[PDB]
Amino acid sequence: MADQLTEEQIAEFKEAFSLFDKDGDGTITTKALGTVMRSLGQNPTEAELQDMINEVNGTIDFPAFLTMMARKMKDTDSEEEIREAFRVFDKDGNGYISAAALRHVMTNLGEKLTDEEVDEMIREAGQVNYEAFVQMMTA
Amino acid sequence: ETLNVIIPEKLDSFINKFAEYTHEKWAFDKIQNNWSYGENVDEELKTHPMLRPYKTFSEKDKEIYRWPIKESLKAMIAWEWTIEKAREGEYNPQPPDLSGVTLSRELQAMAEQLAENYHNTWGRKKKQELEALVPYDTLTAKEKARDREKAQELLKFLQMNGYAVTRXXXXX
Amino acid sequence: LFAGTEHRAIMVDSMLHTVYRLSRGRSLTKAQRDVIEDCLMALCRYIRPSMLQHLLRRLVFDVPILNXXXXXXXXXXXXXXXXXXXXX
Repeated sequence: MADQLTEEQIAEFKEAFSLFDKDGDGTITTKALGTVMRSLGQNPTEAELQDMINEVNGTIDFPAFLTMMARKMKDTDSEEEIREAFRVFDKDGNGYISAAALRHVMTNLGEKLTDEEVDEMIREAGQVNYEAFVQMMTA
Repeated sequence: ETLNVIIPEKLDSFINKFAEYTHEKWAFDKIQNNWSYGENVDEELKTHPMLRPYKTFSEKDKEIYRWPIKESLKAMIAWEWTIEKAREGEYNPQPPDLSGVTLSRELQAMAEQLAENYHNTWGRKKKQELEALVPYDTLTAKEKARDREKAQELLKFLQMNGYAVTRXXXXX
Repeated sequence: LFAGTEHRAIMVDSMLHTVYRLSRGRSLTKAQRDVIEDCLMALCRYIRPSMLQHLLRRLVFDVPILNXXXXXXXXXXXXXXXXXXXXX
């Protein structure tokens, strides 16, 4: 969906779109999608653009441009969501968390997890590293 | 450089003697395979029409072994300029025993250098044909077993008639 | 399931070179080249090093002469760790 982004990327993206829009229609050419992304720091090579117009005629409207930035931002955020999700598990932050620490903080997180689900969770996997916890979460 | 290479007085006799020895070994290799006599080449009848000596052929029968025997000597003269005779000379064509004298410390490096130079000329000939690709050091064992047979016979042909051209833990 | 291809020697060798030839391309994105590098990493395992010597032949001409190269060095490190447990 598009609720993954806050207000403040969307108000910035309409700021970039209405700056280089042609006549206020909400239209840009297949050149201007390149210059509107390099105006904000993001510098993709032309294969990254090449698939998105194939994924959406020559008229790139503002809901089409908003959906392409949402997929361009969510893939790196879905790859990096899980390390900061791992940070409250260990006290130091290198990735090493105790097994005795993990049965009161993971049964109390608010998804109605009982004592039985985290007991199945850790014995289908001392201290375990960080990259194994992605290996055991995504499965 | 092979086309812009000069040929000596012994190179003109070496080009025809290497073509005669290559025809004599090929006729000796085909005589055991029951190759009959024919006017034109056929794969079904195993016909060979060039079963004769090189001194009885004409200009229309020697063009397939003129440039192929002269470019190998011209690349050998360009790598080491030693083209002279310093020793004596050495259809049912019986080839002589070319495995009499073994390869010494100089001939074993001369055979591999001529094999790498012929592979470098053939790779450049494949690159010029592709525009209009394997090295000899990193070639496979199955390809190097057959490609060294052309270098061993050419060094055995050059060793006769006095034309002997003569130029992993420890390293770690 | 590719363990034991002593039936055919030229099909698995011709496939393993064309995937590596497809691993470097200008019109490819990062998401597809990560699949091909993961596909080449999986197929360099579960097979005997007799057929991998021809691709260890081709890479050592082009990748170690200069520091596409990350996936090639990781496949070479995985093949060397496999052989530890002509080509020399």
